[PDB]
Amino acid sequence: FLPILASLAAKFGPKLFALVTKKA
Repeated sequence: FLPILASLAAKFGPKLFALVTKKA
């Protein structure tokens, strides 16, 4: 749900993005 802020989170949340993908 809330699909807008997922695009924002993918730029302003690299902290989450590295941890979920685990390849940073």
